[PDB]
Amino acid sequence: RGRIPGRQWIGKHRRPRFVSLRAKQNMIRRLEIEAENHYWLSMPYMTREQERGHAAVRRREAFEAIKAAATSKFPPHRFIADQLDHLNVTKKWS
Amino acid sequence: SKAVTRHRRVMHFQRQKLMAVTEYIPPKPAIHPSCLP
Amino acid sequence: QEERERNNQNPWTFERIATANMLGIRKVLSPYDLTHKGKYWGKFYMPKRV
Amino acid sequence: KFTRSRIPEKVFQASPEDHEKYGGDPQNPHKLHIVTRIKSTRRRPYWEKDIIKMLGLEKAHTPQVHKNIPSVNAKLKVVKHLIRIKPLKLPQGLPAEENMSNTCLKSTGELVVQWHLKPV
Amino acid sequence: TARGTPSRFLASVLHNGLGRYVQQLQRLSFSVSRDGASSRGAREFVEREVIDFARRNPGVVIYVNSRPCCVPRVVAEYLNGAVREESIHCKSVEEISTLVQKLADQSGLDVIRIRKPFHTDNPSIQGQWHPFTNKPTTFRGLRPREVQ
Amino acid sequence: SSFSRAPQQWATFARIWYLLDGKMQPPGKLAAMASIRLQGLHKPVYHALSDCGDHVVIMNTRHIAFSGNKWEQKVYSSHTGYPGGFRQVTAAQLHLRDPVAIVKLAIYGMLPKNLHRRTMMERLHLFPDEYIPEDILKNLVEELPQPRKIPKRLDEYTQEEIDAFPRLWTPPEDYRL
Amino acid sequence: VLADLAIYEPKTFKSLAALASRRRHEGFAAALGDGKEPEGIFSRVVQYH
Amino acid sequence: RQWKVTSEDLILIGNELDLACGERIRLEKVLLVGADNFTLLGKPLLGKDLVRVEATVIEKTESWPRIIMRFRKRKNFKKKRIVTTPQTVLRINSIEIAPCL
Amino acid sequence: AGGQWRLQQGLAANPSGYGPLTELPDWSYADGRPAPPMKGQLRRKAERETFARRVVLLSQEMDAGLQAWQLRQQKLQEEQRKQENA
Amino acid sequence: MTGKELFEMWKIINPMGLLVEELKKRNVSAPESRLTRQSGGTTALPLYFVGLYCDKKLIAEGPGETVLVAEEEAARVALRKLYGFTENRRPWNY
RNA sequence: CCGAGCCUGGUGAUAGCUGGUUGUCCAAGAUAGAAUCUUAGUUCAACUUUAAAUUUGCCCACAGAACCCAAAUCCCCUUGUAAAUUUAACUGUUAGUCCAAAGAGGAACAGCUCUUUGGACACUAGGAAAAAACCUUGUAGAGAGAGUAAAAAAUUUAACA
Ligand SMILES: [Mg+2]
Ligand SMILES: [Mg+2]
Ligand SMILES: [Mg+2]
Ligand SMILES: [Mg+2]
Ligand SMILES: [Mg+2]
Ligand SMILES: [Mg+2]
Ligand SMILES: [Mg+2]
Ligand SMILES: [Mg+2]
Ligand SMILES: [Mg+2]
Ligand SMILES: [Mg+2]
Ligand SMILES: [Mg+2]
Ligand SMILES: [Zn+2]
Repeated sequence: RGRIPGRQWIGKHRRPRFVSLRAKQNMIRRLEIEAENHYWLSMPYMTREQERGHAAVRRREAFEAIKAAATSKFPPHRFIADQLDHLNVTKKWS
Repeated sequence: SKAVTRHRRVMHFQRQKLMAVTEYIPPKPAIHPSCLP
Repeated sequence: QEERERNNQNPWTFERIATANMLGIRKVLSPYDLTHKGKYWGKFYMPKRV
Repeated sequence: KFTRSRIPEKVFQASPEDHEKYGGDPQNPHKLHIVTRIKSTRRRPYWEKDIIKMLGLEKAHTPQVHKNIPSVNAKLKVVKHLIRIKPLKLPQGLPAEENMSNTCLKSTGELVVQWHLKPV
Repeated sequence: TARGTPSRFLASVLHNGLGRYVQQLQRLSFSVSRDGASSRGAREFVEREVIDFARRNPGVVIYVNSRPCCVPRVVAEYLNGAVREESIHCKSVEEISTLVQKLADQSGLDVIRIRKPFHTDNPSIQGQWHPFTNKPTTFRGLRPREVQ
Repeated sequence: SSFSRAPQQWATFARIWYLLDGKMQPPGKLAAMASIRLQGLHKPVYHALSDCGDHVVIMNTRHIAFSGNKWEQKVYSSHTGYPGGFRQVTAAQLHLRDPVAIVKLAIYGMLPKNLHRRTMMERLHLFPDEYIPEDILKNLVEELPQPRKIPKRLDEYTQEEIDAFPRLWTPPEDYRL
Repeated sequence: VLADLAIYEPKTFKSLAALASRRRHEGFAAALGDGKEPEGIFSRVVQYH
Repeated sequence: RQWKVTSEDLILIGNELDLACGERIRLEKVLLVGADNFTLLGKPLLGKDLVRVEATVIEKTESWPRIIMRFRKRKNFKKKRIVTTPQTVLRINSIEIAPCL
Repeated sequence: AGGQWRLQQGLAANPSGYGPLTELPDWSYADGRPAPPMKGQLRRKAERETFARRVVLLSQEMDAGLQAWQLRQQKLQEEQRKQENA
Repeated sequence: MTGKELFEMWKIINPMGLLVEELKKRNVSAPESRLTRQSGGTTALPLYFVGLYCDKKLIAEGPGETVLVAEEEAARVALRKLYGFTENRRPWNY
């Protein structure tokens, strides 16, 4: 006795969830810190025209750095030392 | 299901929390307006 | 009804939080809510809702 | 259906009571936002999560600095609900080259240029 | 696995820390081969490092047999009589050095689960809790509902 | 400390005989305190493996009182095991037939549902009246207080309290009472 | 360590509980009057820099 | 992580200290110190000059092999690995207090 | 616990965040010698240094952009002066 | 020696008698034993606390299964604190 | 053991169908559709993968995008960021479930069916009772350290001159 049809949380009839002062407090907290965010997002410092073309140089140079990092691609160098170090497996005392 | 239904369509839990937060809190004085005034 | 929605002590209102999308509730909600703030749910009507 | 949520500009118009409450002077406004991610970028749309990732807030509870300009304001207005904001406050002026190492943040948005690590 | 493997309480041998500390690694015994590519690291180790190791640690004694071995071994005998064997087969000189050093630093007793990371012979001061610590007494020591 | 090992261990893990008078108290609160004191949670040396429980005694279980209409609304239900053996009895008839059953069932529900529940319930002791056998009113320690304080009746309110309490209104003389 | 002291050093734990209770009473006095009063003696805090 | 210690007692640390065996060490951070009849609480920690906690290092030892397996059913997801973290064993030699207070 | 109180007082919500309980050295030689820094404190100092450097860079870029705007506007004024002079 | 307590290393008999002799030598009254607290006197696990009081002055108190074990253990405690071998004593310096 | 015998051989018949598919460790990775005697499949596309060449790629700011009879979208220099396009080579997925929203069908029935925008699942973890799809939360270890996230339903009801 006391069951509900089908799955518990979906369909035309489901288990009725209810709210608690716990969750209400939590979400009022979220939205009041969101209102503080609204306030601090207001009152900007500069305008579009003031902030238009100041960081273009930095963006450009960073992008050329990325370009150089991508272009600088080769196999690594090969060395006679790395080749002949393998002979040292048959080392033995006289 | 559909939006418009004969029955009251059970809503999302966040929506129900929102509706539980938003109500008409009537402005009441600290003193009842009959006994004192 | 209008003096109630003017005198409500609750600082938070459906219309405010929905127009602002303060918690991503635009997911759960409809576009119609933005006019049918709280009073309506499908066809029904909650006059006590504000 | 669910799409981008355009916000009216009237929301971003601080009132006098909001000014005297939050302590933010509109004249001589702050320059830098300390931003911190609170909620999970999961269960959120792809544009929200990629905005978070481009701002550099993939890591939670790690304050990250941005400017106060409209081009950034747009992004963190799209992702308000995932973050908390504060302005940057410093009494000791910008950190000089000698005090690059002895810097420290505070929960109050303050950034102290010198950190003696010893009480009064 | 903990329930499969045995356990022990944390403890030091013969109370080594209080008085003069002693390097509790008594003896080492290397078994290396003249030939064998596996023993090349061990051979270079006994060539160059082991001298410095002995100069640094006099309390320990080292033996080297230098006989044919397909796998070079290192044995460590401790004060308790604990034997600790390791195979240095195909091992680098730096890794051999780290192994020998961690053996010198290790104590002569098994590595198994430790129930608790501490050990206090005198754990209690002010007297440990008993039921009658934090409750008062009665006039003439009278039980509840007692006339005389 | 300066106590020997075995005696100190004994004194630490010893059992204690608590006593309670259930004269007009709620079986719920009584059972909560009894359950914690039977687990041994009140002992800072508690661990489920170490049976640090304590013996507890209740008296005047007959003269207990619910909060609300529990006496008739509450139902204790049990199935004998046979068809039609589903029996339901109000707290009223259940108390009239056995005044201890209410408190013991409340404590049995309060306790954890492990195999130590039965042992702790055995260590528990209950008495309908203020009468106790010699041994188990002798080997006691102390009586912990009650959960609720009972209010006074007009039979108990002394005269000076009534005089201190001010009269609130003046009746008209022309009225019957 | 709180539990360890509750077991093996009950007197120190009683001292700590007494301190906590005194701080509660100071906080209650503050709830009555927030400012306009001398701050509590133990409620006072140490600031580092 | 916190501990409560006395003299002639051992302590285990689940990391390396870079201190050879047998060396001594002065521990600074103390949240309190207590005797039979009194204690000294910090705000948060005590003064340097008041206390002096000295310990000796006795052993560096590799932990027993701790196994880490991840398995998921009906997905052919199985992966094991073994970890051995170092430990440093210390013994608290002496605890003393200064008259300054 | 007490995170809100610590924040109201200005301290970290989690005491492990910053302060003398974590930033100070955990051990030193009995001879009185200073111990080597721990990796945690080292990386914290490094990231704080990068943080301050970034703050300085951002502020300098903002100031330079504002000054460039002001210069462009006063040049606009000067060139209108030139226009009506011609 | 630091690990083992003293009565583990030094066996004795009639500790109460040795205590009485010591106190007589120290010129104080012969103390009397009195159970301070008790629990489960009737059940199989009796517990008693016996304190030794001289001239209405307590030197030591000890727990015990029975009154005899409690009083002998209390005499042991008194001997410990008299001879200065309490577990809470100054450890051996170096 | 005859809708047409048994044996051998072709024959390792063929099977878009079912089952099965052997040591360890790491990383990236579920994704629009068209055609098909085609819908239990395959080919192309899309997504995904590897190595290389190059530079623009993503969010986007004013302006800009129809007469007929809404939420948003396209384009987009800035800005914050670091990805993107192309070249060489295959594979696999191409039988999809729930929630919210705009709708169509049906009974304004379905855990129903069909398109679109988004999220989750098909990957670990905490809660809601156990629970796929709901709410918090992601990048991986040891701790006998700590601060937090979502997280527990409230209701009692009718006198009358
Ligand atoms: Mg079901
Ligand atoms: Mg629908
Ligand atoms: Mg046939
Ligand atoms: Mg991977
Ligand atoms: Mg066609
Ligand atoms: Mg097919
Ligand atoms: Mg563009
Ligand atoms: Mg369906
Ligand atoms: Mg379906
Ligand atoms: Mg599949
Ligand atoms: Mg992590
Ligand atoms: Zn009134």
